[PDB]
Amino acid sequence: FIDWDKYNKRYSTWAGVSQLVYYPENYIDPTMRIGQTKMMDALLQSVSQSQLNADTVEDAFMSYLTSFEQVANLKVISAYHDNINNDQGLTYFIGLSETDAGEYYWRSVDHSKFNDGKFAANAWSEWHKIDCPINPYKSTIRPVI
Amino acid sequence: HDAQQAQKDNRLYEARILKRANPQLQNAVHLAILAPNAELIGYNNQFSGRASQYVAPGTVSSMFSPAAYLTELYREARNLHASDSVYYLDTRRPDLK
Amino acid sequence: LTDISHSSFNEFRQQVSEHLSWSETHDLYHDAQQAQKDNRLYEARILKRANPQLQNAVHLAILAPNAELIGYNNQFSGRASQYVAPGTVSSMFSPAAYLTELYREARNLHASDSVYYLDTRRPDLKSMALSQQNMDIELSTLSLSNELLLESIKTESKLENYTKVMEMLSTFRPSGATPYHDAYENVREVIQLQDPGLEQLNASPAIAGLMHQASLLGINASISPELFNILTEEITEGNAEELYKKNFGNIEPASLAMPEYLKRYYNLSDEELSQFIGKASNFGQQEYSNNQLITPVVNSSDGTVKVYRITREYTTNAY
Amino acid sequence: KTVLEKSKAGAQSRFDSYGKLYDENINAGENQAMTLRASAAGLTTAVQASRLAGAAADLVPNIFGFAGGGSRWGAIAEATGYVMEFSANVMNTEADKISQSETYRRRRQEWEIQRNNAEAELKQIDAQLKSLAVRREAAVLQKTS
Amino acid sequence: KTVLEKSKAGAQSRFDSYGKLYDENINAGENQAMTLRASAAGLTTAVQASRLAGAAADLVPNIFGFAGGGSRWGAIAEATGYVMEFSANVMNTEADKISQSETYRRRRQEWEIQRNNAEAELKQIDAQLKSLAVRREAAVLQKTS
Amino acid sequence: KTVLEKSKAGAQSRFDSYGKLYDENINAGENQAMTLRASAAGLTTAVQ
Amino acid sequence: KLRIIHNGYEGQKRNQCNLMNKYGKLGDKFIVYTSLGVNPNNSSNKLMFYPVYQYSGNTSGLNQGRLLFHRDTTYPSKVEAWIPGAKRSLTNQNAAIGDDYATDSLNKPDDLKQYIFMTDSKGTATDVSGPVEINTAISPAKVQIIVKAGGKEQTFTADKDVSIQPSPSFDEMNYQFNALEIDGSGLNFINNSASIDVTFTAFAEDGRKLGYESFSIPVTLKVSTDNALTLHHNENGAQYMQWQSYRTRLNTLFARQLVARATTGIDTILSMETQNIQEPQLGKGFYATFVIPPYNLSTHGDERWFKLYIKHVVDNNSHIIYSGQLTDTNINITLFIPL
Amino acid sequence: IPPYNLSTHGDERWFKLYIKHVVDNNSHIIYSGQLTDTNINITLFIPL
Amino acid sequence: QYLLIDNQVSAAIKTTRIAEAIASIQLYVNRALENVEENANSGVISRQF
Amino acid sequence: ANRWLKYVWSPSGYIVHGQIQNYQWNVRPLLEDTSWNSDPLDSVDPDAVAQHDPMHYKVSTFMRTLDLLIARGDHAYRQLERDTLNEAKMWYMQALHLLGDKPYLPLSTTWSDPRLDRAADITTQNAHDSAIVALRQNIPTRSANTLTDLFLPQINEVMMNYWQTLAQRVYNLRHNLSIDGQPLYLP
Amino acid sequence: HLLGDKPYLPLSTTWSDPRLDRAADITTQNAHDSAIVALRQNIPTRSANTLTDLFLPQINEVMMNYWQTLAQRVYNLRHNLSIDGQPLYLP
Repeated sequence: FIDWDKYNKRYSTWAGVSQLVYYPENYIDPTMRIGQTKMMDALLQSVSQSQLNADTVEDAFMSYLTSFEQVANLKVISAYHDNINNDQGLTYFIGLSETDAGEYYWRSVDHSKFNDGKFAANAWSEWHKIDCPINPYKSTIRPVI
Repeated sequence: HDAQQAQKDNRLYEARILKRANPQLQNAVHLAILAPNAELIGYNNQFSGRASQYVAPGTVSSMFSPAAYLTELYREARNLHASDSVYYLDTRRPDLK
Repeated sequence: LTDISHSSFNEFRQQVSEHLSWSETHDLYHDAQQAQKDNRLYEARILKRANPQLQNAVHLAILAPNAELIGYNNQFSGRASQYVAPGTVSSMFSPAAYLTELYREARNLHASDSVYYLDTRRPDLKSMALSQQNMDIELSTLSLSNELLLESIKTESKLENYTKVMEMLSTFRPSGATPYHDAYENVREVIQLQDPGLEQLNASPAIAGLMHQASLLGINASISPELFNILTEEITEGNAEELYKKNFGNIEPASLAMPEYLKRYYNLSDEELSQFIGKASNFGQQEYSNNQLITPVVNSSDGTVKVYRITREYTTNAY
Repeated sequence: KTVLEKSKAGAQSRFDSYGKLYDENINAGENQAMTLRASAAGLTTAVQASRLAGAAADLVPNIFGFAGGGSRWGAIAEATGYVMEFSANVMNTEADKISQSETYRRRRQEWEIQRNNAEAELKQIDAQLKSLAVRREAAVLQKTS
Repeated sequence: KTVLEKSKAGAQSRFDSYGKLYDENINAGENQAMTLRASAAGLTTAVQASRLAGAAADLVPNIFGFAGGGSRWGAIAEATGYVMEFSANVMNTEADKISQSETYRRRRQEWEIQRNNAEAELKQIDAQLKSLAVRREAAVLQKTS
Repeated sequence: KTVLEKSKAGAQSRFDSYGKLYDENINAGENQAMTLRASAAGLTTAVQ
Repeated sequence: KLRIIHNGYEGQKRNQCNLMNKYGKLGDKFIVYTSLGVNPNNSSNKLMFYPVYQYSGNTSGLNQGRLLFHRDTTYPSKVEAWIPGAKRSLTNQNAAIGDDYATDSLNKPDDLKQYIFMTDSKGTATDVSGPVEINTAISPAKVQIIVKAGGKEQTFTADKDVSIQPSPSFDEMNYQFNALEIDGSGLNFINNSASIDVTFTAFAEDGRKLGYESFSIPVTLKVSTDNALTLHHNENGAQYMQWQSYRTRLNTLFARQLVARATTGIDTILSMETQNIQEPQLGKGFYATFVIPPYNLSTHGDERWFKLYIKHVVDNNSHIIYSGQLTDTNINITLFIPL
Repeated sequence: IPPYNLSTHGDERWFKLYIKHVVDNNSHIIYSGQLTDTNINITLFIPL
Repeated sequence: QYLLIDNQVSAAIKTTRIAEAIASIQLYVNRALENVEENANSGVISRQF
Repeated sequence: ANRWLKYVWSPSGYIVHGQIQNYQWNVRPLLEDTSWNSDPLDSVDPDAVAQHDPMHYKVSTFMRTLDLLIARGDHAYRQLERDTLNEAKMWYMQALHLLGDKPYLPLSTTWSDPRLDRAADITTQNAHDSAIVALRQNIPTRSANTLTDLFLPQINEVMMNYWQTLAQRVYNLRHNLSIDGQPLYLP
Repeated sequence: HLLGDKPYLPLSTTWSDPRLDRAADITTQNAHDSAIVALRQNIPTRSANTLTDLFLPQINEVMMNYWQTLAQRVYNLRHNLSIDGQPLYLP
């Protein structure tokens, strides 16, 4: 009855949700995704025109792969763990890009989703780009909640 | 919240057995979707060959049918009023049960 | 570097597996691939200079080197002097050239021992003439398919011609779509073409009074003369052993009585079979459908299957 | 009959004209215009590297001797602001690319409807020449009457 | 009857075509174009923070020693001017977003009218085939007369 | 008569549709777009 | 590190190797039936049983042999495997979903080397034939590395060159060899490069090979006799790269001299005289015209190829500067000869 | 991991792997899984 | 799927004889590259064609 | 579009330097079924369910391949000449042997037609939940009356429509019809 | 007159109508490849049965269409037709 007005009130919305555990592929869009990064959104825009040549598509892929390389080579500088003790809560990381006048990124991991000696893959957030003019000395930079 | 987690894990376990046993998938040999047979045996011993009995859409037997929706709806709504009350669903409509 | 290039590298690695190493196999292979490209460029260069479309346009100044053109035509019997128009079967760009390229590569996909071997499943392909008529004139796909089935049935049954094949299919009982009396279907359709609706035969009652009405059933409905002998014959419980073997041959009765065998044998739909047998599934239960039930009841002692047919009619309100 | 044959030739002209527009939907010119819009929106990673490199070079001092310094302290904040203002131009450029290709898609869908109108109309005039041929046969039988 | 059946099939083609355009009113492409316009106009708070941070950093002196100073005294006024000039670009970007979505709304309203024209026309041809069926029955009765 | 009544209903649909577009001539959206253009051009005294 | 896996090729051999992994240990003897066909009379499906007969004995200690099988059906049923040759039948009333077995009452596996008819009595019939007896044990003396590095090949074997033997498994057996010393003297360097071809292979006890896997270690040699590539900006404007005795022009001075041609229009830019604009020579040297005699079978042999070489510019070795074919006329060849 | 055996593993099929005497002498789980009818190969990095 | 020619086609469908042989082998290669009919030669599939 | 689907799944396999490869799926966590979402039912996300069970990414890629093959076949169909209708059928027949045969569903099931009181019974629901938590922990080795009245799984209707649309296309090719079912021959 | 005269193609060729087995023979293909590598290196100075069954070169169809379109245009000029072939005179 919490899910009444959205899902259970009508047979159509009920059958849509009940099937979604069994047949998600009826509802999966290769274009849209929840949790989709900004890299994939920029990729989708780069191929959102009518005339898609093989060379147009290849150049959109190498632009994607350039921005892929940038978040893949982030160097973790420092971190902060939000709870008073290490087992619960979130740890917030700070990453640095490989540029001079470097760029800073942050991401989090949830220690509650650590299970059987391993973080689950959904414990991690995306790297989020920090838009602030940051220029630390000897990487003396720390996050804090 | 442990019972809520166990209910999600029961749904994921039951769905995983029933989606591997879909006859639409077992005839397409290229998918290489290997149905684990140890769970499928123990499931059909408890539920009397339920995972071997698939129905077409529009069949009343389906878990996605309007009768399944009616069953889900009647089970939840019959407790909204007390049995003493005049607004009790089996009192106002004895034919539904 | 000969004959390597049209093999894959895996084929060439298997043949030179014992002799040479991988790297020695790798070096010979990419040299044979380069020699195959240089053979194509050399052959094309001779044939494009010798194009008669170019030699009459004098302004292009495309000088054909005659020393290669002589040696090419001595090897290939004046090939470079014989140009064809588009649409000619002789062309290297024709569908027959595509068919030749396709058949040469695809005939080796399965081993010659296999049942999927291309010359085993289609013996007519290797013998077919690459002529202009086989490329141009159109015929029915169905007639070419019936011709292919008749060749295999003639070869299997060891019969003289196609009309003896139609003789045995007029008599053949153990299939689902047979007895097929071919001359009968020719008769019963011409009557349906010449007399649509059978009105002339019913406006002349003396002529229709000659033929019995069981044979007038054979005009509108497809009742071949052997199918008449199937429907009319009497089934006792004495002759039912022998008369089963005449109608079904070597099919086991337990193998035939199951619903999925009947669905393929008589080519029935899933709905059409339930009109006869009913809703019968591969579990313990079995139900009425169309107010009838058909259940095989196995005698536990003898092992004899005994088939019951129970028919229900409600003499009162079925609701 | 002459009246309908002019109607037949008029509908045949439209059917050929809109069929030609539909089949050749995007010109060589209209394809070059989308390519320029795509190239103008691909500069955002080269502008960003150029603008971050200038921020890193303006943070070192350029006055030496008995007076020192000259570092532009707001160089990273100025560079971040230029990249954001340029990213707004790229998003308008990218949206104008997508809007232009969608305009050409809807234009083609108009041409498809206009072709199917002319195709249905010359099927109608063909059936109307059949009807006139039967009227003429009745007028010949009325003459021999 | 053959003439009206070609008219019936022509009106049915338009009714299906404009009904398809109406139901699927905004493409995946046209949706991406509005999203880019919305993203380009969401930068105004990040540009402002970047430009105020640069003004605060250019007010401190950067020349030291026997000569001092180097504060850009007009740094706040320059930063305020850049934010206002950028706000004018955002208001044009935001207005182009709204004007584009209103263009697609009016386009859909045209398609609704064009669908209702074809729907009323194939109701008209259906009634005109009823009228022809009665004319044919009168011509059969004139034959048996 | 049935033929003309379908023609009557088709012309009545257009008369209602274009009459609705005419009476409600400028949307709430189209009014917001003009307001933004007017606000973008009012900055010239503050920039100066 | 050599790895042996026992999974079949996908299809019938994958199902027949899953039975061997489930119901058997490595070192058991089996009968794998390679020919599995749908019986056209007794079947309504295109499905098959996938049988393997497991011998009693060797590693999985069984008192009696058993016919392992796999079925694709899901309904409960019996599985009768009737041997027409021995006129007996192995059966399993209420076989499990997926895979199960039918034990052999009389342990006589010679009766299983012929045609077997496996039936479901419910539409699945299989003509089981082509029996292959296999022995799944693996001697370490037949797990071997073959290294072809040049002249003579070297064979290293797991019995002598592996410290810890892997446990027997159908899943994965990893043979980590020690440091194997390969003599590389004898590698033939073609274009300064050779290859050490390493082949992993293995054999079972019955002699069937378990497969192979081939690797190649590329070895490239650094020559010390050559000079480095060098760049030259000559005084006449030419820029060139000096490779061993060759000089490859890097720039052009065409646009320097195009300005005079371009002062009077596109007609003069796109003319033939503009395309005869000359480019300076590459350093010290000279041009020489070599007139080649026509082809003569008496003095040139049967082949028409000719080559021109240069010597005693930078090193006393020879380098090709022209290659061509002989013709019936003279050939004029103008070459720049570096000095 | 050996295959499941009711004699030596009990009625439950779960198994767990623990590590000890890396940073502290307490135990920490590094793997958790179910026993199967075949062997299970588990490759783990063991910190030191 | 076996005889590479369709027997359920109605009699109004025309082909030429070379075009039918092309469609037969094009059907056969698409069965064989997909491993729908088992035990195709791995060496022939690896060819450039 | 075909070569980009083959970057995930080539149904014909992969050839790397003249040898066909062993794998079929070009993405490694689809071969090794690698779950990367431990909590798929926190929210109603179809992608989150497929990250938990990546077989749905297989069925997604499989359906895009069928969508490609039907689209190539429909595009060849509408070019209504003779040789392109043979091309239309080979794209349709190629989609059919990827599907395999249409699955047969037995009509007699354990479904009786229960009362709504019996099907919505709270004891039937609690027995169904206690049975699954028993199977999920492998602890055990009234029952047959309660769990009979459960609803049955159904096949995917979207996956079913591929067989229905391909059977109709081939039907229109085998007769002389167009892709809409209109006769090409004139009466 | 830039094209010149349309080239004459002799209709009787060396093309018999071979079997598909004979035209797609692997010995015919290997002899064709060994003959070209012989000509490409000028080394030499069964044969006539194998290399007869090769397919023949064809002329460029696009180049052929220029003669066909020019012959039709001049035909429409020499008669009183338009560029589509419609009569300019009224009947």
